[PDB]
Amino acid sequence: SGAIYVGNYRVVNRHLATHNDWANLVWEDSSRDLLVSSTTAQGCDTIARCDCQTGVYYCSSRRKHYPVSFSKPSLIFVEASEYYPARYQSHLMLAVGHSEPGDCGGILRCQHGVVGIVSTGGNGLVGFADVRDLLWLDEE
Ligand SMILES: Cc1ccc2c(cnn2C)c1Nc1ccn([C@H]2CCNC2=O)n1
Ligand SMILES: [Zn+2]
Repeated sequence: SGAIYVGNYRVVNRHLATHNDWANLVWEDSSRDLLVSSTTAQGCDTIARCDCQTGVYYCSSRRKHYPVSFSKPSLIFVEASEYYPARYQSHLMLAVGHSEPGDCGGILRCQHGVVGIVSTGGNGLVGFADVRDLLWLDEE
């Protein structure tokens, strides 16, 4: 679990969005595993606006943050697992690292701010849904 709180927006994995998120929806995209809902209180997170490929992510299944190198956002075939079927996911970045389903929502950050959230994994990889291209998160 986990979310990004930027301005009056809450960014979560689409497959973990609550009824309140869907009832206060701003934007959603099934191909990216992302959903953004509106919030009453303003949040403190800053979104990175950059092309970094190194950063740090939070892994809840280890209670640890790890430094990683990650690929630029791409359309990737995500393999099937014990818990979720195979599917194509766009705007996804991959790194070598540990992740389990409950790690979804952990933040990946670079020197410029939040880059994305954990969205895929297994087989020794962790995948993050990018948010750096959603420039509208910074306005209104
Ligand atoms: C982050 C990560 C890591 C390992 C992962 C997955 C999925 N199967 N494995 C081995 C994963 N992502 C997803 C995407 C959809 N989910 C469902 C599955 C049960 N709870 C969820 O949130 N998990
Ligand atoms: Zn950066």
